[PDB]
This record gives sequence, structure tokens and C-alpha cells, in this order.
Amino acid sequence: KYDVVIVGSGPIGCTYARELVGAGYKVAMFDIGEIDSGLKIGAHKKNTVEYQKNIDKFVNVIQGQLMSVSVPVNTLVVDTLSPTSWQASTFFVRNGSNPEQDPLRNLSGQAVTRVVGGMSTHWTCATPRFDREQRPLLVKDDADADDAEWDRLYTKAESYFQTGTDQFKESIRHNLVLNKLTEEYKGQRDFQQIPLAATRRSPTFVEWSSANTVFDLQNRPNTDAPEERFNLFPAVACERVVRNALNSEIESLHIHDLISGDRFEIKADVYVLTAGAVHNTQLLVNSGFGQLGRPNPANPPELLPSLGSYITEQSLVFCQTVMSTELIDSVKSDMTIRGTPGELTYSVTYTPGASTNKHPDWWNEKVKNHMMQHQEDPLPIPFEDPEPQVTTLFQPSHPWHTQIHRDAFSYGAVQQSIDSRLIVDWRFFGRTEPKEENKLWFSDKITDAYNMPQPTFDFRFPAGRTSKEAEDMMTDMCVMSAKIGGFLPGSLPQFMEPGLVLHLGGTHRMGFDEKEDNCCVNTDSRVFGFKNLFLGGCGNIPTAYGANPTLTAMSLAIKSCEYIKQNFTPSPFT
Amino acid sequence: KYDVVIVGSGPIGCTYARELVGAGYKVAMFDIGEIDSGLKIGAHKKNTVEYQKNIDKFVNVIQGQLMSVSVPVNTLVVDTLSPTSWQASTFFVRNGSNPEQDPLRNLSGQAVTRVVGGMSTHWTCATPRFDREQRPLLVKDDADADDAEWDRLYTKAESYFQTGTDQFKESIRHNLVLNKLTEEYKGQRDFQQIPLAATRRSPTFVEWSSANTVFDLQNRPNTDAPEERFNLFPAVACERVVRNALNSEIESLHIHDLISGDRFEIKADVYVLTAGAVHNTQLLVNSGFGQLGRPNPANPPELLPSLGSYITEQSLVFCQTVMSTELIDSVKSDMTIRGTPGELTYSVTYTPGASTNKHPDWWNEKVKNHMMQHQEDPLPIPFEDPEPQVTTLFQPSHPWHTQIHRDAFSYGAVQQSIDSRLIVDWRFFGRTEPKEENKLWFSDKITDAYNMPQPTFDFRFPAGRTSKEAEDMMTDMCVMSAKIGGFLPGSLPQFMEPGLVLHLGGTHRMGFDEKEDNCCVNTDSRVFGFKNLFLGGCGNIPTAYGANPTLTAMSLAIKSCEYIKQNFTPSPFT
Amino acid sequence: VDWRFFGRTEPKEENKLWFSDKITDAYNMPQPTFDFRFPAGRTSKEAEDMMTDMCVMSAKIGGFLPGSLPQFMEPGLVLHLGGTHRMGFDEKEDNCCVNTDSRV
Amino acid sequence: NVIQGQLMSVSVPVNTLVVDTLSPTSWQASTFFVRNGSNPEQDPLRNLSGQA
Ligand SMILES: Cc1cc2nc3c(=O)[nH]c(=O)nc-3n(C[C@H](O)[C@H](O)[C@H](O)COP(=O)(O)OP(=O)(O)OC[C@H]3O[C@@H](n4cnc5c(N)ncnc54)[C@H](O)[C@@H]3O)c2cc1C
Ligand SMILES: Cc1cc2nc3c(=O)[nH]c(=O)nc-3n(C[C@H](O)[C@H](O)[C@H](O)COP(=O)(O)OP(=O)(O)OC[C@H]3O[C@@H](n4cnc5c(N)ncnc54)[C@H](O)[C@@H]3O)c2cc1C
Repeated sequence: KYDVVIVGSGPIGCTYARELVGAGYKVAMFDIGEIDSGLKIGAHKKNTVEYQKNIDKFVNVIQGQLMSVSVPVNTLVVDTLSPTSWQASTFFVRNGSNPEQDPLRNLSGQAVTRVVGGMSTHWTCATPRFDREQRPLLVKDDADADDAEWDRLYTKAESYFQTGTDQFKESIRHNLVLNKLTEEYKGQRDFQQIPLAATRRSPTFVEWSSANTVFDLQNRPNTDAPEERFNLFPAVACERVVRNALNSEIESLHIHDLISGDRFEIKADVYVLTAGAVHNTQLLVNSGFGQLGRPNPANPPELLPSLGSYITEQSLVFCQTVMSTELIDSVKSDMTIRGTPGELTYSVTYTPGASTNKHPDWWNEKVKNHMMQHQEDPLPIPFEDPEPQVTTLFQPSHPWHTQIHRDAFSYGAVQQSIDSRLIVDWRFFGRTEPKEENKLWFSDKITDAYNMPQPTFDFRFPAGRTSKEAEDMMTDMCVMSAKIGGFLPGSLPQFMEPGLVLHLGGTHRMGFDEKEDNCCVNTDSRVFGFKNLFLGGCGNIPTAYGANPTLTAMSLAIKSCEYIKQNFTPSPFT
Repeated sequence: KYDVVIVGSGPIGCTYARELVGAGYKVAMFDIGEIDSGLKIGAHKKNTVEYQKNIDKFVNVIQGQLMSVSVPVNTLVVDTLSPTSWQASTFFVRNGSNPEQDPLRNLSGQAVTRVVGGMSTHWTCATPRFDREQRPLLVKDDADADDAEWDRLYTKAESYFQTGTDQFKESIRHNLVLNKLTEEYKGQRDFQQIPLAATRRSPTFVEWSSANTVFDLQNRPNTDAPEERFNLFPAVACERVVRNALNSEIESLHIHDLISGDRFEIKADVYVLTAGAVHNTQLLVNSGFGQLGRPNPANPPELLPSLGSYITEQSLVFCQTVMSTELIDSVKSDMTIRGTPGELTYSVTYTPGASTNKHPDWWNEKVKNHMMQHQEDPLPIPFEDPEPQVTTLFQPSHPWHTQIHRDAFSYGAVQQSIDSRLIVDWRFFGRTEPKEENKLWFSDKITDAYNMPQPTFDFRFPAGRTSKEAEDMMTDMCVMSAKIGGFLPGSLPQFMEPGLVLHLGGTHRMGFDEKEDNCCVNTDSRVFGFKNLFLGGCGNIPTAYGANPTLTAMSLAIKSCEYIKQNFTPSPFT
Repeated sequence: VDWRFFGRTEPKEENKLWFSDKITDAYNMPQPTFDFRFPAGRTSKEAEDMMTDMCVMSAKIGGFLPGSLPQFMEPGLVLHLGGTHRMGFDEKEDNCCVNTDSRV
Repeated sequence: NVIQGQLMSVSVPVNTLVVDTLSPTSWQASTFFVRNGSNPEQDPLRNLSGQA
């Protein structure tokens, strides 16, 4: 028996933990995954010296923990088996595939991460705020009051994540790109550093934030927090919440302990689901919310009819570029070079402080030192120069988020023939209109690896604005990228596999009124009709957004916690 | 100040820790890598529920922690850059490559793992003994005494690793393949389970062993061992040992703390190097053993002239097969099937104990239940059937090790189009003759990612016996595998990239006499001429071996610890 | 729909087709060898502006076909090589090999 | 395919691809020598590799 139970130990669950453990609630948290990031529980797996010296290997780590949500039955023809080998007569269900899935209306790139800390163990830590046009309303008919509320929440969320915009300010490549794009779009678009949930520890090491940053996930009471109460239970699959007869309250949480195999009911005053956009929905559907099975509008469900509808996923375009000769020569514009590299009298110099220098002294010193110490190397960029981290945020005249940067994803690893210092990644993210027909639903026959109802998508990018903007977004990427350099062969401009972006929203969406705003939770993230059930995550976000959603989801979870603290009393510490 | 300092926390360092910590020595261990599995320090990363339900994803984890030893300068022609992009005029040194490396005499697949627990955090746990023909001599001119010593050591090593041969006894696939091969080679070759360092926890869950199994790596004293003394220091690069003026003793170990950036000297009575076959050699050359730079036979090194010569790496052939129709039909040979799948008529039965059954009751029961529970599935093999784990060990008439199995490596993932239940992996491993001209050496100008001298290979598989056997081994895999099924398209029979097998030996090889046996350590693993310096690992093995070397290296380490215990004494527990 | 855009290249002395004095081709004739880069300046700037033009123009018709994304083709695959025995009025002043009658 | 079958490359540089998975019994090069009509005069980075 606990005051609060939280399902999931991702950054959103840890937001609820931080808020409620701190306020004196007896808290339990359950995760289906295990502790596997080091002694700092739920920390970023990239915060090892070895990964930061070998960042392209972290692509492999990510791939290793993204498990595909819905894989359609495979129809590739393998007709070169030996005549003796067992050969199929049909395209039957193999290897965890989902026969409910139409391969042409899927989010084939969608995937989940089952580890303590969730996806925050591997994420790229971009935490921008949404502008009004992307953002859900928290106050109606008062834009000033809605703005003040969002500013209060985002400020606190940025504090929990340790969001900053200064960690790359001494990068030559970052400044080279930023300054060039600022000049090219002067009077039209503003560029800045990507806001990043990160703290620089040295010139070569960044401590990337994660769930751990938000809440350290250590059991309490402990020496550091003698009056707090928290227990984390990894390797526990949360299967369903049990509704009372009245459908006014949750009476228990049904769990499966994966190590012992035992199933138990857990009681709490308050139940918080923060299992991700897909798995919150799965859990609720397994509990009798929404409708199980292939949707049937002829029999709409009794509870939360909008659950699993109006789902949104962003369009993503990607390419890489190879820096222009002009930009590379600009790096060493202030230098006077004498002699021939490798010879006695080879000399690279500049005049510190000269009013006719294009670059600050700190930049010129780093370039001079690289060029004098590494005379075998043809480029003026220092070897351990930090990555560029540039953005022009979403605006009405360019309604997509942009990142002009380098980081580790499940795709786009730098390959060896072109120097990594030349390579810049371009990721533009579109906003998707919420449409009723875009659905996540769950099979009533097929189950996943944890014997839970198999998720199935029925998704296409809506026609009209979403599609028009997606294609203009691609063109914008082609036009903007050319100011920096040409495309890298092998990473030409392309739309990425739908859902690979992992920015799914609207699966359990928020609004003021269940029927009028076609939604599942209110602005306190409380499930309509229920006193004591709350959802956290990108699943709550009901709008068309292009920017990265985690910071906004956290802000909503903070607001949710404000309601819980007002409406539930912590039990006595005994 | 310590009694013993160990460099490296892989399974071999952990052998020295288990032995010396357990005997009261004050031990410090340093690792360049970090604690990054879970709370069980240095434990196997595949021991999560999620990876045991999603084993093909563990391939990506392995890829993410194998950092290539020596990558030659890249010479791929990229001639489709935009004319505005910066374009190279030469094949200059990019992306950490090694300009010392001849690409045609490399072990391009050789890689290292820098994490606490080393490669034991990901390995596949096969731990066979070497027979006499593969094994170094520990007792000269007394084969019975030599056999008795090896039996004693291997038995203790098997207990440390928890090696067993029973964990896959109830697998249908294992027994299907084992039985067929046994019958096909009756009176010619014997087959058995691969000996595996692993403990079954449930019908679907195996606790794979690791460094953690050997020694839990917790700091001591602690509640469970109050009189023991042990400290593990992760993220510490050990750089060199300091020789005394007469080259009879080590005076200190120089380290680099990677977090603070500071360097320090650590003093011990005994110095143990267990950093792996490549990195032990690196550290020693950086300490003035052998010679830095490109080998020059005109100027032989003063100390340990055989260091880095006579290196061995195994030839590796690989394919996968798709089970024969005949073997699949035999799975259900004992079944009477009435009616049609999916109908209420459908019935699958067998007679328990019948003399005409080809298979035991346990097998028929699992097949029956699978066929009745999954009537849509066309195969008779149960879905959670454990993997096959079959071998016929190295013998004079087939001088290679064999594995006929399924497990996760950096290559060979099961894709989607063929059912995984049908697929068997074949890995045959050849023995390589030690030859002086096969070398691992270290650059005197190029450094690696940790500013240490860059490793460089000069390697070809020896003509003569090694090459003959390697091609005969390929043929043997083609002939044997055909008894089970034809090749799986996309995993056709091939030699793997040299060194991808990660069984490198002989870099700091053992023998009785430094000069006569061309070696670096004696049979106590003590460096010739030095009282207090010991090496552990596959680098000590001086013979041509085909079986997996780690159990043999562990056995050597145990023998080495016997010497240390006879010659050095713990300090007073303070 | 296929989109092929073709840029113009400034004639530069350093861009050459020459023949080996040792290596021969399949007909035992001196082996052709190129020493070629797209000239910096206008040629390169126009080539990148052309790429961008193709991206902008093509989008009016439809999105890229996966597997045929916008790219520069291998140099010379276009098979529009010129200037190897070039025409002008005056051998010396116009750096040329034939006159306007194509006479050497 | 008809086109491909009558476009003969003008100048192919000496190949430097690393083929390190030959059987140990197979004849294996020690250098990137002139093979299969390649042109050792040719700088691969200043070519018209598509010329035919
Ligand atoms: C390559 C990559 C790059 C990214 N970059 C960005 C970025 O730059 N910015 C940004 O905002 N976002 C980024 N993201 C997305 C981001 O990590 C997610 O939005 C975020 O982690 C969501 O947090 P959450 O706590 O709602 O869910 P998650 O982090 O998904 O955590 C949910 C958890 O609940 C668990 N769980 C699931 N089901 C059950 C169940 N039945 N029972 C018990 N536990 C369960 C999981 O094991 C998991 O730990 C990135 C992610 C990836 C993978
Ligand atoms: C995919 C895969 C499958 C394999 N399967 C098998 C198998 O089935 N059976 C088998 O016998 N073998 C297997 N191996 C090989 C086996 O893992 C190794 O033989 C064994 O781990 C070597 O033990 P070790 O302790 O000598 O070295 P390692 O495990 O390599 O550990 C050495 C350590 O020292 C560290 N270190 C390195 N340099 C320094 C330095 N300068 N300073 C401080 N610390 C340093 C490292 O970070 C590391 O942790 C496999 C390995 C892999 C990768």
C-alpha cells in the first residue's frame, strides 16, 4: 500500500516522482525494464568517456534499445533456398510480426525503449518551448494568463532538465554555421543554439541530462533524504488498472513480476501512468477504457471514446552536408601562412585584437594551434572541436522545427571516407494535424512479447496543410542546407520512415471538455470521470507541433502534480 | 599503497581479484572503462528480460562496444560531392585512422571493449577445454603430470565461470540437430553441448556468466566480507609501469584519471596486467619492454625481444542454414493429426511411451501443445524453444573447433523473411601456427584515442598447415551443414574479416625459457627478469588453438595466483 | 519523372586529357588519363545553384522517389566532354587546335 | 542494360578496395597492383570516372 504509484521511470514519471516524493508522499514506481546505465540509476548512456570519444558507436546502442511497435507481416520473396530447406507456402506470421497491420498505413519507424530511465537513457536532449501556435491551451479566453502559466511551467521544467543554451558557445563549427545562417537570413529568420538539457563538464565532455537528472531514482529514506519515501521496482510489467463499479475511481494496479513470475495487485491513493504514448494507451485499453480490437464506429466505447484517436506524428526530413570550401577557407581567414607544412619554417600566425580580423582571438588561437601542431592535416578545424548545435525555431512563415547539428540517432552514422569535421546533419520536423481517423488501436487476438494486446497503427499524413507544409519543409531544407555545403553522398535529402522520429502525440489527448475537445484527460492530466487516475507524457499533447515534445510533456506533468498536492494528503511517515 | 594492483576488470583480472582478495591481500583494480551494466558490476548485459525476449537486438549492443584496433587510412573514392563542398586532394588521415597500417596485412576485425567487465559483458560464454595438441605445456617431460595440472586448473576455472553442459538439454532444436549429427557421424565424430558459462533460471531465462560471476567487484570491506580489502577505480587509464635501474622490479604504475584529468603514480608490491591481448602489450611497450615503432630486426630490443611477435588469430568460417523439410517433418513424426487446422475437428495426439516413437515424451508433449495452441502456425517447433548449442570438439582428424548454435555476435542477425526457428548458425574456428613475422607493434608517432601508442598489425595466416586446414575447415562446414539444411541466402559460407573472431593470442606469450621458447612470461605468468610483474589473458597462450581461449587464460591466471600467494604476503589489515 | 540539370564548365588550361607513354588500352593505343576538377568560382557556384534549382522546381510536380534522391552524378557520366581539340581563330591567342573550318 | 553494355570506361584508377576475406589458400595480393585494365597514371581524385 502506497500513497502514489507511478508506472514508468522515464523523464515524465521522474517528474511526478520528484514533485511528489519531495512533498512527502509515499511513492512506488514500477518499470518493465531494468537498471542498465551504471550506478547513477536511469542516467544517460552517452555519459561515458568512451562514448564521447567514439560517438558514432552510440548509434549502435540506440538501435539496440528501440524495439519496433508494429511490424507488418513480411512478404519478401526468398526463392533461393535450397530445395531441401523447409520453404513456406504462405506469408504466415513469423518473428513477432503483427497480422492486423496494414503495411501502407503504418508508423513503421515507431519503437519503444524498455529500460529504467526510458528513452531519456539515449535521447538527444533538445528541449525547446512551443510557441502559441503549437501549444495546447491551459487557460481559455485569456492569452496573457495562458502565456504566464506556460512560462511558469516551462521555467520549472527547464530547471529539472538543466536546459541551457551556452554549452556550445566555444565550438568553431557551431559558430561557423550559426554566423553564416544568421547573415544569410538577416531580417527574415533568427538562429540560436538548440536549447539542450545538458551540463558541460570540460572542453571535451558534456554531461547529458536524463531521467536521473530529474530524480535520482535512489530508494528512500536514505542518508541524503531521511524523511522521503520512494521505492523503484524494475522488471515489473504493469498490466492493468482496475476500475470500480461506478467508473469513478481506480481500485488497484495489476502487476506481473517478471523475475519471479508472480502476479499481484498494488493499492494506492493515486495512480499515475507514464509508460510512454504507446504503452499508456495499451494499459488503459487492457483496463476497459476505449475499445479493444479493430475500431468499429457502429459500437463506440463506453469510456474515453477518443482514446487512441487523433494521433499525431511529425514528418521528418533529413540530410547531411559537406562543408563548403568557402566556409572552410573562412575559418582561417585571419591567418597568414608561410612556408610549406612539415618544413622548418612553416608558420601560421594572426594579429590578436586586429580590428580587421573576422574572428575573435579565442577562435584564432585554436585554429593557429591546430594548424601548427597537426601540419599533416589539411583542415583548419581542431580535432576535438565540439559539434554544431544550431536551430531556427518554428514560426508561421516556416512552420517546422529545425536542427542543424551533429548527434547520435538510430540512423545517420558518419562514415569514414569524409572527414567528420566537415559533416553537418539537417533534421526538419513538421507538425501534423490531429485527425480522428488517425488511430493507435490494440488487437483483441494478437499479443506482444509481454502477452499484452498488440499495438496496431492506422495512420497517414493528412492531406491539406500537413502535406503541403511537409513538402515545403523539404524544399526549405534543400535551400538552406546549400548555404553551408552540398549534400553528402549516401545522406541525400529524404523523408524518414514514418515514426522513426519518435515524437508521437495525442494518443490520450488533453482538453477542457471530454466531448467538445475530443479528449481523454483534462488540464490537470486527470482522466475524465476518475478521481485518482492521471496520465503523463507526449500522449497528452493534443495540438499539431513540430518542436521536440518532452519539455512540454514535463510542463504538463508539473501542473498535474500541483493538482495532486491540492487533492490528496500524504500518509504519516512511520 | 596496495599489496596488489590489477589493470583491467575483465574476467581474467577478476580471477586475480577473486584469488587474492579471498586470501586477504589489499587489492586495487583500475579500469579505463566505466560501470555501465546494472547494479551487478561487470555482469552480462544480455541478462535482462528485454534482451532475452529480443535477442537480435543484442547484436547492436555488441557493435556499440567493439572499438576497432587499427583502421587503415580510407581510400574510397567519393567523386559525387558538390563542386562547392570541400574536397580532399589526398587520402589524408581522417576519423581516427592509422597511417602505419598496411590494409593488406591487418586484423581489420580486431576490436576492444572498454567497460567494467570487459568483453565478458557481452560474450557468448563458450568455455571448452583445450586438448593436448592445442595446449601449452605446464610440466616438461611428464605428460601425466601435465594432464593432472591442467585438469586441476580447468576444474577450478569451470567453477569460477559456472560452466555446465546441461542448460539446453530440453531444447527441441538442440536435440534435433544433435541427434542428426550424431547419427550421421556415428563412429567418426562425437557431438555434445557446447560447455557454457551459464546458469538456467527458468525455461526461458538464462543467467549468462561474466566477470561479475567470477568476482562481484564490490568495494570491500563490506557486510558480506568484513575482513577483505578491494577497491575498483573505473575511468582510469593505466599508462605504464616503471622499471627499476637493473630491470629486476617494477617500482610503480602511472595512471591517468579520466574524470579529473590528473595523473598519479600508484605503488604496490605486485603489479598484474589484465588489459587484454592488445592493451597489455601496449602498456608494456609504453613502459620500455620490447620496442616502440616499426620493427627493425637490425636493432633488437634489450628487454622481452619476443613481445608482440608470434601473434596468433584464428581463421573463422561462418554460415547460417534453414532447417531441412525432412528434419521439420521429423519433429512431428510421432503425431497423429486428424482434421484441418483451425476447425473444431482438428486433433493432434501421440501415444506416450510407444516403441515406435522417434522422440521422447517431453518432446512430443511440447509439440502437441504447440500444434493445438497455435493452429495458424505451420511449424511444429514451440515458440519459446531454447536455442541449439551443439559442438564436435577439435580432434587430430578435424583440427578446428565447431559451434552449431544460435547466439548474438556483432554480425549474423536474423532478419524477417525466414522464421527464426528454422535458422542455425555454423561457426568453425581454425588454429594458427605462431610465426615470428606475425606482429603487433606500436607507433612511435601515431597515438590512439587515449594518447597511447597506436597499435598496428603485420599479419597474414601462415602458409602451410594453417592455410590448408583453414580451407579444409570451410569444406567441412559446407559438408556438415548440408546434413541439417541448405544455406540461408544472405549468410552463405564465408571467411570472416580477420580478427573479428576476437581470439587473439601470443602477444606476450608464455614458455619455460625466454630465449629457447621465444617468450615473455614463464608458467607462473611472471615477466622474465622481474620479481613482481605478471600478465594475465589470451596473450599468454603460445600454441596454435582453435577452441575459445578464455577458460584456458583463466586457468593460467589461477596458476599465477598460486605463485603470488607463495611469494608475497598481505599487509596487516589496518 | 526524371530531372536532369546540366551545368556549364569554364575552360581552364589545367584541366587536361593526356595519354600515357607506357600504359596502353585494350587496342594497344596510349592510355587516356584525366586531370580534372570543376573550376572553383562560377562553375562551382552555378553547379550548386543548379542543384538547388532542381530541388525547388521538382517539388512543384511531386516529391523525390526514394532511391533516386537529388545527387550529383559521377563526373563524366553525362558524356558531354568538349574542348579536347578546341576551335578558335588563332592558334596562339585563342589557345586552340583547329580553325573555324575545323582545319588543324 | 543495352547502354551499359556499350559504354567502356575511359580511365579506371587502380583499385584499392580491401578484400580481406579470401580463403587463406587463395592467392592474395601484397600490393594494389595493376589489374583488369586499370590505369596506374590516374589520380582517382582528379578523374572523369564516368567518362566512357
Ligand atoms: C534517438 C532518440 C532521440 C531523441 N531526442 C529527443 C530530443 O532531443 N528531445 C525530445 O524532446 N525528445 C527526444 N526523444 C524522445 C524522448 O526520449 C521521449 O519523448 C521521452 O523520453 C518520453 O518520456 P516518457 O517518460 O513519457 O516515456 P519513456 O522515456 O518512453 O519512458 C516510458 C517508460 O515506461 C516503461 N513502461 C512501458 N510500458 C510499461 C509497462 N506496461 N509497465 C511498466 N513500465 C512500462 C518503459 O520501460 C519506459 O522506461 C528522443 C528519443 C530517442 C530514442
Ligand atoms: C561477441 C563476442 C563473443 C565472444 N564469445 C566468447 C566465447 O564464447 N568464449 C570465449 O572464450 N571468448 C569469447 N569472447 C572473448 C572473451 O570475451 C575474451 O577472451 C575475454 O573477455 C578476455 O578477458 P580479459 O579479462 O583478458 O580481457 P577483456 O575482457 O578484454 O578485459 C580487459 C579490460 O581491461 C581494460 N583496459 C584496457 N586497457 C586498459 C588500460 N590501459 N588501463 C586500464 N584498463 C584497461 C578494459 O576496459 C577491459 O575491461 C567473446 C567476445 C565477444 C566480443
